[PDB]
Amino acid sequence: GKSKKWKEILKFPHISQCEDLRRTIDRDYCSLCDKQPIGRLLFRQFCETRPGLECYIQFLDSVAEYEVTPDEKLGEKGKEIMTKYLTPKSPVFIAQVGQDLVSQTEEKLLQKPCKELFSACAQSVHEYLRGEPFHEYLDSMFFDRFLQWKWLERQPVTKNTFRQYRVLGKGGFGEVCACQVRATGKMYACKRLEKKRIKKRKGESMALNEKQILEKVNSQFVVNLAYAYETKDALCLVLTIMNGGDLKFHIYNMGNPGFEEERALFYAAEILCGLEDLHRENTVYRNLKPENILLDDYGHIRISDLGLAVKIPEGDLIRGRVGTVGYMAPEVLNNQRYGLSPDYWGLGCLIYEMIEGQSPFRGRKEKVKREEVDRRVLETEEVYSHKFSEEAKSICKMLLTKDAKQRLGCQEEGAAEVKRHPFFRNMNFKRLEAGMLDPPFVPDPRAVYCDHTDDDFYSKFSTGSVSIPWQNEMIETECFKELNVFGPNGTLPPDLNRNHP
Ligand SMILES: *[C@@](O)(C(=O)Nc1c(C)[nH]c(/C=C2\C(=O)Nc3ccc(C(=O)N[C@H](C)c4ccc(F)cc4)cc32)c1C)c1ccco1
Repeated sequence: GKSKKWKEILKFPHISQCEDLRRTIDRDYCSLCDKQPIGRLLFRQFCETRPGLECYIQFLDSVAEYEVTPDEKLGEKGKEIMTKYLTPKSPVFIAQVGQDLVSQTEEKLLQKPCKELFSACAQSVHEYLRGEPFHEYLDSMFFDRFLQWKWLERQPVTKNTFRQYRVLGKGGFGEVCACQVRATGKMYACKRLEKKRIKKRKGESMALNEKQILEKVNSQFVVNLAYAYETKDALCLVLTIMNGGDLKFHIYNMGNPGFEEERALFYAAEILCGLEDLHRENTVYRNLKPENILLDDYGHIRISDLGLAVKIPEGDLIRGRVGTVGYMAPEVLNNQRYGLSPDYWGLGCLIYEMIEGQSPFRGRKEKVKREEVDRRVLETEEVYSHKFSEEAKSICKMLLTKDAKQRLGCQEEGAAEVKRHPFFRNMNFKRLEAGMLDPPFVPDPRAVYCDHTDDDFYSKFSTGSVSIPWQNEMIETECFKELNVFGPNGTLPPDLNRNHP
């Protein structure tokens, strides 16, 4: 459902327009060839024009398949890669990986296999592409093409760039709608923050902090910010759309109430990965509760309401009694200086609630005052039933340790300590992070499961399109596949030839 004249909207600019971009973009290999989706594709396309370089791209592709390969099949795939890319007489043999490392990689296969067998070589390969090959791509027409894509990326976003549909959810500062990008057809969830209520509450720094944390996070298990633009009477945040409902609805309206342990494991595993991605930016969530975990069309989850998120300065703690009653960690209730520990408390609350069908400190059929709930969170130890395996009791007990100093995942090791807990003993995370594990529930598509002083503030909020999400949108909608064309027989097209604009 793209616009009638979308090819004119996303029409490449002439290379002569991107000179100011050429001189300002940092020439970082990892950014221009890996992180940025369109740059990564263009560089790979460049290597596919040089017989010498192509064999290296295929090798890395096979290593990625090796990491997610099942354990019983690790040995099988490990040999295919060796006798194809690493034998000296191959049509796809890679020479920049030292013959010393080729003999070292072979011995490890004579021993038992591990998912990180080719990590030594893979890094040796990237080191080669970091140099000469990367610097030729920079003086190639594929980097010029990349500059054109960046030029489109930086274009101004307005109300006309989108097409609003329905009011999905509602909240405090405003509402949440469903926007579509006219040129691409991609659907989003336009959260509308009324300018009026922000100016009065004076939550300028509160709305900006949410936008800044969302644009800086790049995770498969957290809502991603795609556009941040300004309209009259309201600001907007274009985020990932989630049509599968929230976890609260699935625990109580679709549940026993509750899930099987194995089903809760999948959701807990994906939530743990989301929190790990937030903690990489030293950002704490503090709002972990079932209604904030949303499901998508495929059945995977994402963390949604980042309105209470804060970026902790490294080496510094924060103070703040915030959150929802019954989902506040003891250090939060007591209003102490805490770090990221409130999130591991919340994870324990969710695993328990998913498995048991009720909060660990308030029964589903129980009516108690907010003060009694809080006393339990600070003084009473939770109990477990026969729905919990011993491993499940363990992780829940550790994550619900009232002393944040002894709570799981609150050490210097971080989320890694929680991933090796026996509760995830059968969870291959590498495959989960690769989206290769089928969710336990797939929602049906047709289903429904529910003043010049204020100008400086809008300047730093209405930043525009976010780089990585925008490029991914270009790829999913196949706009990149269609427009990324060149001259017949590997020759310069008109838009990339400075001779005849
Ligand atoms: C059903 O009506 C339904 O689930 N609608 C719905 C959809 C499709 N998406 C959402 C909500 C979010 C979403 O998809 N992504 C996202 C990210 C962040 C928030 C959030 O933080 N909301 C808070 C509560 C908020 C704060 C301030 C404010 F002004 C408004 C909201 C929410 C979402 C929803 C609700 C349905 C429709 C089709 C099938 O099922």
